[PDB]
Amino acid sequence: PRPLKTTNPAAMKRGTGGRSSFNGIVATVFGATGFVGRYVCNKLGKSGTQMILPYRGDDSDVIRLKVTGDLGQVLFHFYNLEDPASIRDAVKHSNVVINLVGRDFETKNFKFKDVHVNGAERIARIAREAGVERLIHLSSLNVEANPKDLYVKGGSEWLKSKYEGELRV
Amino acid sequence: AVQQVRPILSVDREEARKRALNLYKAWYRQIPYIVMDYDIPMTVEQCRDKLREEFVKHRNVTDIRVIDMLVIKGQMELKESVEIWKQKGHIMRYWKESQDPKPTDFLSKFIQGV
Amino acid sequence: EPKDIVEVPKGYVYVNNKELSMEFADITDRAASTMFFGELLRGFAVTLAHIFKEPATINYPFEKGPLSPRFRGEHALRRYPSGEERCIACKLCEAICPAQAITIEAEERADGSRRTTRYDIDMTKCIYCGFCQEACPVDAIVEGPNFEFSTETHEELLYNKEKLLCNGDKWESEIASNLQADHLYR
Amino acid sequence: QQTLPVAEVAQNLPKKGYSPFGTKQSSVAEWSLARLDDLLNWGRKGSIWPLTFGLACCAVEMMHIAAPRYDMDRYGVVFRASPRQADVIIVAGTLTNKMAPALRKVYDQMPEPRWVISMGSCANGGGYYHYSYSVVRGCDRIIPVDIYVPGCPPTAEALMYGVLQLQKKVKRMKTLQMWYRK
Amino acid sequence: CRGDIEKVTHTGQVFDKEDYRNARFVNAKRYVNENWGIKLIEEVPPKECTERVVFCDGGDGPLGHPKVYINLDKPGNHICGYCGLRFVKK
Amino acid sequence: GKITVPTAVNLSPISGVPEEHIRERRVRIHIPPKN
Amino acid sequence: LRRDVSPLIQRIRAFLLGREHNLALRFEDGLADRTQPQPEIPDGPSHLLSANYYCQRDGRREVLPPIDLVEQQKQLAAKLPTPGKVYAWD
Amino acid sequence: LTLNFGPQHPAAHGVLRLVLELDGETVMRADPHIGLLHRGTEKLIEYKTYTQALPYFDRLDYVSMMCNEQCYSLAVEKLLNIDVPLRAKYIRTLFAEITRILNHIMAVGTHALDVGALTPFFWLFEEREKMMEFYERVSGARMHAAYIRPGGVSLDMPLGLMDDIYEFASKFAERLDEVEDVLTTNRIWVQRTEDIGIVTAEEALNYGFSGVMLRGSGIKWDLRKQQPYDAYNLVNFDVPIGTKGDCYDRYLCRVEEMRQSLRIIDQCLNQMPAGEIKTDDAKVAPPSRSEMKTSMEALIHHFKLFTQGYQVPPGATYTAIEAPKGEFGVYLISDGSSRPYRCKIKAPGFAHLAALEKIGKQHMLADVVAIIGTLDVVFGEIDR
Amino acid sequence: DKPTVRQPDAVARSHLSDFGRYVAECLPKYVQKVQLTAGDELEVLIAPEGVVPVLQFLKDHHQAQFTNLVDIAGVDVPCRKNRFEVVYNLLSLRYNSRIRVKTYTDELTPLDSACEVHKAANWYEREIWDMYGVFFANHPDLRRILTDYGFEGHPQRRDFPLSGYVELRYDDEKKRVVCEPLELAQEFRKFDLSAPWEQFPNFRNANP
Amino acid sequence: KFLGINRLTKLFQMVREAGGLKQAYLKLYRNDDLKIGTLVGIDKYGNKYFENPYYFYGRNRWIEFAPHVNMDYDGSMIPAEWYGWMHYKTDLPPIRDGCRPKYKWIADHSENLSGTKEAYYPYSTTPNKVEAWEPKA
Ligand SMILES: NC(=O)C1=CN([C@@H]2O[C@H](COP(=O)(O)OP(=O)(O)OC[C@H]3O[C@@H](n4cnc5c(N)ncnc54)[C@H](OP(=O)(O)O)[C@@H]3O)[C@@H](O)[C@H]2O)C=CC1
Ligand code: SF4
Ligand code: SF4
Ligand code: SF4
Ligand SMILES: [Zn+2]
Repeated sequence: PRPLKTTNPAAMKRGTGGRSSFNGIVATVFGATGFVGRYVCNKLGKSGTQMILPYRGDDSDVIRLKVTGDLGQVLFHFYNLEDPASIRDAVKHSNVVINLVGRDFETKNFKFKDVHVNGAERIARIAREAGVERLIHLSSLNVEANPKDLYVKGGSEWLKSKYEGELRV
Repeated sequence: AVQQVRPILSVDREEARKRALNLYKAWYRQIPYIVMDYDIPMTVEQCRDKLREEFVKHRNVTDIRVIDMLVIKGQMELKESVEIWKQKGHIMRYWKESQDPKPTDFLSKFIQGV
Repeated sequence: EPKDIVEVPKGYVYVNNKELSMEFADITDRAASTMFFGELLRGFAVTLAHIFKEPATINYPFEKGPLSPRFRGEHALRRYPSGEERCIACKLCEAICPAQAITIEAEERADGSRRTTRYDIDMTKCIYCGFCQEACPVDAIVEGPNFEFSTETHEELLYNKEKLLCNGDKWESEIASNLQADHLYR
Repeated sequence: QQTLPVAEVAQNLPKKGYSPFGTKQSSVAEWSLARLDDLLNWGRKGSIWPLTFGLACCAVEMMHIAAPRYDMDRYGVVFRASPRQADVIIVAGTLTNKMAPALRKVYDQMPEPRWVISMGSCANGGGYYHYSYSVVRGCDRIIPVDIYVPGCPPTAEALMYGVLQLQKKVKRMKTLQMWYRK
Repeated sequence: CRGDIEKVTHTGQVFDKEDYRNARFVNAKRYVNENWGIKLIEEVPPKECTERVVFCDGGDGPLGHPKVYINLDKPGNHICGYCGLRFVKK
Repeated sequence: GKITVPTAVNLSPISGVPEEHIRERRVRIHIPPKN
Repeated sequence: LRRDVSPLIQRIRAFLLGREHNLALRFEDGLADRTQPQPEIPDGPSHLLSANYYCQRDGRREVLPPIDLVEQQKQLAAKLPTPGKVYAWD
Repeated sequence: LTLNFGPQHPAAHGVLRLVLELDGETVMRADPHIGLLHRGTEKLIEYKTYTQALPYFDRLDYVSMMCNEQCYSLAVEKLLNIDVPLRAKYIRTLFAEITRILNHIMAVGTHALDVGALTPFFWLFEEREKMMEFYERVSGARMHAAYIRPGGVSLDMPLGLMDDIYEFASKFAERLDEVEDVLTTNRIWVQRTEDIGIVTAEEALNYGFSGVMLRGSGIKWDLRKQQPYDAYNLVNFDVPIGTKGDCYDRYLCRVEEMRQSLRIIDQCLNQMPAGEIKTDDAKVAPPSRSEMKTSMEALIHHFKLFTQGYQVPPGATYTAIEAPKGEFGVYLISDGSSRPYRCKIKAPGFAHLAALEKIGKQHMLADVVAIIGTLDVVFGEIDR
Repeated sequence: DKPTVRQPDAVARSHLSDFGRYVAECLPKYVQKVQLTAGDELEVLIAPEGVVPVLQFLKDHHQAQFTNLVDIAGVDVPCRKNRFEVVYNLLSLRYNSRIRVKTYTDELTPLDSACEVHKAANWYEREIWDMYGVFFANHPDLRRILTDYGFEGHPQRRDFPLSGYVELRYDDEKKRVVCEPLELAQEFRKFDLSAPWEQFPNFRNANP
Repeated sequence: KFLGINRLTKLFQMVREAGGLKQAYLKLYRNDDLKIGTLVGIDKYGNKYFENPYYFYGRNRWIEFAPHVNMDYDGSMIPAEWYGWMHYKTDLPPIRDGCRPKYKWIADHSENLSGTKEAYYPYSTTPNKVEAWEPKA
């Protein structure tokens, strides 16, 4: 018997399943401006899920996601990955946190460890401290503890970073 | 239980079935031009399967004026499909895209509230 | 003076009814207007004379164009001079609202008044027609002078009771002046 | 809200300046990217070219900012017929069910950056045909909208107020600072 | 901390801390009117009258509420149902 | 030029009603109550 | 006074226009006053206190159902006909 | 070459989809696709009362506002057997003529933008903004005034409105002459407007043409004189009649309509009676606010007529007045309740646009652009 | 004197009454009933088999040149056996008059197209077909003129809902404007504006 | 004068009335046209309202906003009492008109706060209607 958290009858599941309905899920899709984020935002908005949607860059890269949900089901929030208080402000009223934060190349501000390892662990521990019921995190298929190079030297840092980030999550 | 009315586009059920077969023949000939001239994900075989499904959906009807009404609306949709007035979104309205399949069992409808 | 092709009656006026002139003076005049662009010269002169005219550009937003005391803008909820809110929850405005933007939910207050618990106007649904202020028995709902209330976000145009009461508090002087200068017309 | 500052209080306040970021950046590269973004936003807000997208009555007021009294041309604003050459699309009218793929295709062929102004109650929220069988309930379900101009036929001062609010949004755009912090 | 979220309105409404609907106020201000009508109508004094029936207009004639007549034979304060002004007979 | 038809027809295919509304909706025929 | 050019540019503009130019923009002295005294609306025909009954002037209740023109001749009987006067539009 | 003059295209009014088949520059076929601005007006009228369905007509043909409100008001008044006062008749006549000039300014500016001369568009839209300021003074909105009501007008005229209308109408004729100095008898405008879209008399009679399309071809039919309405029989004016039936004769007829509307405006400001604005049947018109806040029967009638509409007797009528586009008709059928059972709108632009398939054949592309420029179509009332 | 009551025009009453008896005498096969309504408007109530031969007659006769056809109007009254009625409004410029020709039509039963008589019926008879499903036989092309290309159903029937059955929204997965079942954010508030007291005693027994 | 030489000294006295040449430069850079007018009003917020009937209608009255803000001005800085004066509803300024209420509960004017972190966001104003049952008590 799985118990309910708050039993607020303005917060339970209602409706048939369109945009105007509510399925009792408050999603916080981190990195929702990306490739998987667009499809998961439209799939969440077609069912009636309110999304908080924290964005890091400009508002023009994230303002296209207002057409996925209904009125009031789409929010926006400015955050940095190194800043923990903004993440705690983002996930303080949520029960489902979806983590799509990842980067295929090293950046001058964020390395692989600063995105996949440290950032996902920080998001997971902030969501655990904020009372989030469920967290969804994405990794790679071929993650190993010590993955070997095949063609390029210095490769498979991404797979090791995703495996270490999954272990810290 | 019998009234005398003015026939619309037919005088007998065999003639109405023959004109429905004309409609199906013209739709079947217009399938590969619809797949070619529209930017739709559905292929030729999927379009033919959808055409067969929409015909066997209306298989159940019996009345001459009702089946002639269906033939008239089908020819109007076909004329909207030969001359390209419908869009790629109007063609893909036959396949129920962006719609979650509603369950038929009582337990899933009881959990979801339907 | 060219002759009439069709005889013009008393109650009508005819355009392109003149005969084409065939005397040599009019043919030479039309020929010189064709060859030397005389009518185009008149059009160019009429065009060039409007450069020297005063520009009608009213230089927004330092200088704003004329309005009227009857002007329909942002809906707002007024108050009595004593301070009690005017809206007695009588729901003629929602009954008369043609786009059905107004939603009213009313309960009895602690002292026994009729005043609302919910008064919402969807300004994305409101057509600014002014039927609510005519159908208001007290002068509660009113069309304020404000029209510079463009919003960045769709939900911010869903006006609550507190937003309408804040609009009534903010715009009370101009609304009261317009209602003082306009009540005898209505 | 906030109370607008009294002139006794406001005389002690310093001048705001043109830049919303301020000239108090620490790094010289951050300051250079801030001034480059200020110049880029000045060039973008100095000329936005809206598209001739007039669906219904609201557009009769849209030509009234073309009109000599209000004169949109001294704000960088001039109409362009082709969607490639245009920055802004002004949804001025009633978006219907047959109008939806045309508006979506015209918006998708427009090149990015793309700011959208919803002009009028039919453009945002559906309005006076909100319960109609063949009217889309606002254009926010199809095209992402940055400015929403409220009036049923917006006065032309209010449409130009939406244009100035879009210019303030364009002046507040942070691209190179976000690139430095990405 | 922000004190504009937990502040109650004049309709007795506040979003509690376990509600999901307070996430809409993390980037926008919650608008609560500080001019309540109850205190602003309790602040005015009652009007003393000598005649048995009185009329309340609420202000100016065409700019006030429709005219009502209140009977002041019962002891106590009689409240106008339109404006909320209280009359009393000595 | 007249034909023979039954007087009871079914106009549910030629109308715009979907299957999910024609298969499970109950219609109440009633006199409305006096206030 | 009015905001206008010097008379040289005035005569150049009047020569290029081909007519005597009048100003196309309104001015404050050439317009009506924005503030103005309150009006009184005159009463109509039925605002008299005496001899006004509604049934004598009842517009909605004098509407009858349409007359069957075939049966009107049958119940009243117990130059070709035109639907109107001839208008010459030529 | 199949081609779409789609809704983006500026010669189209923003929702017209002309699917045209072209052999070179000539137009072999032209099928107009409409209903891109269909908003379901007639489905939405039946769920609302009469005074709630009054602002639909402002949005139907939106360059003829007061004419549409006048036509709906005459429909409801003919159903109710209610006679408006003379001051209301003169106010509605003056605002219908102001509306006629506004519509023909929009027609001339749109046709000149489609042909190419973009200067008289702004030259006349300054004048159009001055009349929209007049609408704003009299009602409170620059357009969709909601000012003409069944039973008269909603509000009285403000003081000193005619003291601005007279100065404006005195100044309008020089602007008219300045427009004809650049548009009339310019040879390029003649080459884009002469012998183009020739409509014969039997064409306009059989194809349901009305208004200027009747009077371009030579038919002397003006509905303000044949079937008079709202003090149009107490004013005197001339009717512009064309001969050739091309775009030039229709353009000259429209500018001559703007010229004759000035003398109708002059007569309306010259004679205006001092009296009431609404009919005094308080069960069909809302009472004054002083009577509503003072008397009991006026408060009851204000309450009733602003909750559930006035009971129109059951019956059918079809009124039709002279719109600036043509003949604007309301077929209003009432079942005796507070809501109309049926309100069918005859727009003249629908019947004008229905002959575009025959007129546009064997014409060029700029010919067809000038034809929609001279057809004077507004697709809000066409799509209804 | 009553100045708040509209006075009828007697010269538009006598001429229209004589013409109504004239058109009842000239066409007894099709005309069932002619009636002069309040507001001085003449209605002719024809059989559905006489749509073309009546509207041709009023087009081409010397005593009735109703050469202009302003509008064809469909009214859906679902109580009757033949639910739709079709109203042709004709204007006579020569005699300066108007007539209304009304017929009854069911959705399955076709109607004669007046496109051979008046060419405005090329489009107006499409519009009723787009809004009621009244099939007009021997029409040039009977297409869908006002509603969307993928629209299923006729919207102006009283058995059709006000908000429709479906809505449209942009799907960025399919990259197109897709069709969804209807869910309104705020429902249409149906107001019960019914009069419990009758106000017209002249229309009490107007049904037989 | 016939030629128009006397408008040059009007431009010169515009420059001197602006406060110099640099102040006239920043007045022309900020206010899009240079004008002279009688100072009618000064707000509590620091705006200045000038009127001069020499210009035509629609341009004879202008606001110059408070000098603590540059480039962030908009049309919502005008308060409620001067809104009818700037929009030609009345011809009476609040310094002469006494018809304005000036009540105690009148809130001060605020600009359009949309697009910032302090804008208005709607919410349900009624409390909860259905009260649930708590197994406790
Ligand atoms: N081929 C694939 O797509 C595969 C993906 N995955 C995993 O799936 C997940 C999602 O992938 P996908 O959407 O396709 O990739 P993207 O790179 O396209 O999206 C990543 C998202 O995270 C944001 N982001 C990136 N770096 C940071 C940072 N340092 N701080 C905060 N936000 C940041 C991006 O924002 P912005 O808009 O600024 O770029 C973007 O919204 C990732 O975890 C990835 O490792 C695994 C296997 C295969
Ligand atoms: S009509 Fe006026 S008093 Fe009545 S409910 Fe509406 S706003 Fe309140
Ligand atoms: S102005 Fe009209 S649309 Fe707006 S709230 Fe009032 S009645 Fe409704
Ligand atoms: S919002 Fe109002 S003015 Fe604009 S298109 Fe709709 S009805 Fe017309
Ligand atoms: Zn009181």
